[PDB]
Amino acid sequence: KAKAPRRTLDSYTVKPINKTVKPGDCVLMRPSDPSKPSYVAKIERIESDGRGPNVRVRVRWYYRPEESIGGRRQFHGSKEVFLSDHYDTQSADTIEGKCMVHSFKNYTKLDAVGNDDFFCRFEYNSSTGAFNPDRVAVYCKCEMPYNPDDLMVQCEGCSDWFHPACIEMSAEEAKRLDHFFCENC
Amino acid sequence: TKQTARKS
Ligand SMILES: [Zn+2]
Ligand SMILES: [Zn+2]
Repeated sequence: KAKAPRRTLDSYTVKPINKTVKPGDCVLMRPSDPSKPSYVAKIERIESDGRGPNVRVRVRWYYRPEESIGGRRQFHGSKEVFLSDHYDTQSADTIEGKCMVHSFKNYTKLDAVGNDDFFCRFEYNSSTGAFNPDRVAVYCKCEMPYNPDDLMVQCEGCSDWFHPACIEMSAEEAKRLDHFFCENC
Repeated sequence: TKQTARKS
């Protein structure tokens, strides 16, 4: 035929996806390695190219810890991602499904975490490898940042929180917790 | 105690 103009869309819905997305939404996008886990992205813009025609999506990349320069670390959550310097444009049909990037705080407040739920406490730099903020709060004797996956427990003099394994204690110890005092007290 | 449990 002949081609229609390019148009920026309020929203786009895909039959394969079966879900309808708008700008500002977070999505999972198939990487070229299909076995590889989905890329997490934030949709800045949706646009249709009349030539194809096809739909292009301007995405800002959310990096996984294992995609970061530093690599994954102990205090890094399973569903943790960093908002990154990296922008790209992808096909609309590379989208598997919608997802939610919560604030670290709101993620902590979540009753149950599904494969859809993620959290972000770090902004990220793709070239340098810088983090913003450069540091957060730390806890226990390991003096490491908090991983919401893991279980900690509070006390009195310290009123700090501890990994049981870090102090001989059981995973099972704190259930039967009349209460907690730690040596530093 | 602090934890967010993941189930689905
Ligand atoms: Zn203490
Ligand atoms: Zn610890």
